[PDB]
Amino acid sequence: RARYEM
Amino acid sequence: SHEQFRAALQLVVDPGDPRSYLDNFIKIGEGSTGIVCIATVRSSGKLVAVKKMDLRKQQRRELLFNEVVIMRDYQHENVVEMYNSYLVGDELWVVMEFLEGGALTDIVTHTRMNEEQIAAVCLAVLQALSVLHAQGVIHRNIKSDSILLTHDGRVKLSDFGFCAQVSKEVPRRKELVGTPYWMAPELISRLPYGPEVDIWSLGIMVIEMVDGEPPYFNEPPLKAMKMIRDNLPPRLKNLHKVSPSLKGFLDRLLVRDPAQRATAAELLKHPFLAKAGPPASIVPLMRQNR
Repeated sequence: RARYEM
Repeated sequence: SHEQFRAALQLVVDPGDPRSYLDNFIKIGEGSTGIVCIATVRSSGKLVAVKKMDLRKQQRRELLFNEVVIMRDYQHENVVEMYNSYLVGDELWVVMEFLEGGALTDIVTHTRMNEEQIAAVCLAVLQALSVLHAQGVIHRNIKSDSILLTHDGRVKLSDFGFCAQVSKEVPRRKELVGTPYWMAPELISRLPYGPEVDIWSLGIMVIEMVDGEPPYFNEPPLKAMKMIRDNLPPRLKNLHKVSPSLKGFLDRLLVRDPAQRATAAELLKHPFLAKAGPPASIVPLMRQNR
């Protein structure tokens, strides 16, 4: 459930 | 290469140190590129927001110029205003408009928006995107966390750290950039892509507003990407609850083939957006009023 970018 | 990169940023930022005019820094949130604080302007008592990004801690250091490109050239009224940038030690600081109502994220995870509200958010986002896309700017990070509110329910687009430009000379981009659950399938497939990726990501944000979370959110990001890449477009969990007009709108966003997906300009004429309420209609959703 990660909201962080790539 | 880090000392090299600081020196370059130095040529593009405003001189000085905003600690000389700001007090009471308080961290209010974060992203992958760094943190966001509120600060008080000492001489006036006005609140501003300050984004701090450590140069050493970036996936792609060169994206940090995006903040300066957008601030210099691509300002609008559904877009958060960027005021000044500084190099403070190893951090890039950007001083910007404070959106005191916070992020759409806090809303979609704690209450249910109705369709008047959803349509008002989509209208505001689409107005911003039609203008951005007309000037060759792809945001590449559309999601609820990038949409900010004022205390009176006005909707602005934020966090341009991942954006890119296209042009006659460079018509498509190729980089793998965005947040896994919101990425367009063509972008996950590494097909050259354009502004259309923002329209897909907007559709995923509509699913956030209806369902509380994007599809496949219960999966590891890598696995979710495969599913987005390979499967039919994702469905709303709460499909039964939405109007035929919302569903018709959503079907124009979540189209796998980017040439068949609607543009921001086209979408601004969709009937679904006739339901959009004014900013006042958003106000009750905020934490401070719920």
